[PDB]
Amino acid sequence: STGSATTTPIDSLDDAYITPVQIGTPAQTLNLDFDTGSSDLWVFSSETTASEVDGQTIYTPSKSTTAKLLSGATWSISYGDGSSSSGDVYTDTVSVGGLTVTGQAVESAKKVSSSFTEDSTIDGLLGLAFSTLNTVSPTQQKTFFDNAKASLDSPVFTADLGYHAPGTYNFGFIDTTAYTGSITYTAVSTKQGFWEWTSTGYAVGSGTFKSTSIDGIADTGTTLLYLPATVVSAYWAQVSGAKSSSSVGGYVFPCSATLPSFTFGVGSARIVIPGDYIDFGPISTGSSSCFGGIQSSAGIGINIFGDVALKAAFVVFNGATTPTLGFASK
Repeated sequence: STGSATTTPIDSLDDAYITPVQIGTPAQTLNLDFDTGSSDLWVFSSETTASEVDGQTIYTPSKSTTAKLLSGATWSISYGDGSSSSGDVYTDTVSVGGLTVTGQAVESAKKVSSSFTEDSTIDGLLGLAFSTLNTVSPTQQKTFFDNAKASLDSPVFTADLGYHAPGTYNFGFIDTTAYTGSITYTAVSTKQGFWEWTSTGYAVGSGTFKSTSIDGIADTGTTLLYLPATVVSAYWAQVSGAKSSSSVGGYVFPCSATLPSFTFGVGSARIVIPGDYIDFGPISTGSSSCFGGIQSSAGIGINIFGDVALKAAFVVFNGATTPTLGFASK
């Protein structure tokens, strides 16, 4: 089997991407944030505290003939941005882009933090990291990809995120029309539950490539590119007037600037992030100070190849017995 679904930016900045997902019988379609940095599929639901729902579409398990309470199971998750959610668990039929999993754990939110409430466009998350990170207790549950894997034509999914435009998540096949040149594959460590890999270096603009190992995670659920302070300083030093602002919470730059590209290495291959991808617009409405798309990972504890980086590439998440990651230009 295979699946193919379009993923759409939630706003004009590509803060996140939503992908329609069919849950239950008859189908209830919710727009979920596919997140390769976590491993829970959770939804706003009929059980979510009413004051914490503000415009989201909810899953109502009582209206699904295939929903079954997973008795005794609870979940609770905290994300890198400080947001969180928790609740109980049902199993139900879940389909993405024509690919159907029966008996998928669907984690029903009883509580969500303010960041989720305030984002009317995201109806929940669909985790695509390794199932070892799943938070269901006392019986850990598998991700949608893990459940689908044996039935897929090939044990892979691909992320093809757009810049200010829709893109695609495919399951079970590599669309050879979706990228240019060849795909370069690189080793993955699953030791922390992430799609963790090591970039071979970077360049700023038309500058020379610096060969240096940068361990980080491929994370579709993080907006920006978070890299070591040395790398980030070298980037922003090429933008007149850019500075790190503790009050704003990262590097800012004059909105009048033209940003340089940023290149990252994948083995001997190179992925180029155009300068425009690094512009996250005015810090506040009407400001002439703009927020940068490359930020320091210092104090996160991990480097994160978030959407800013991933949307510059066609990315293969290879879930073979020894997982790997592939990157192509597009």
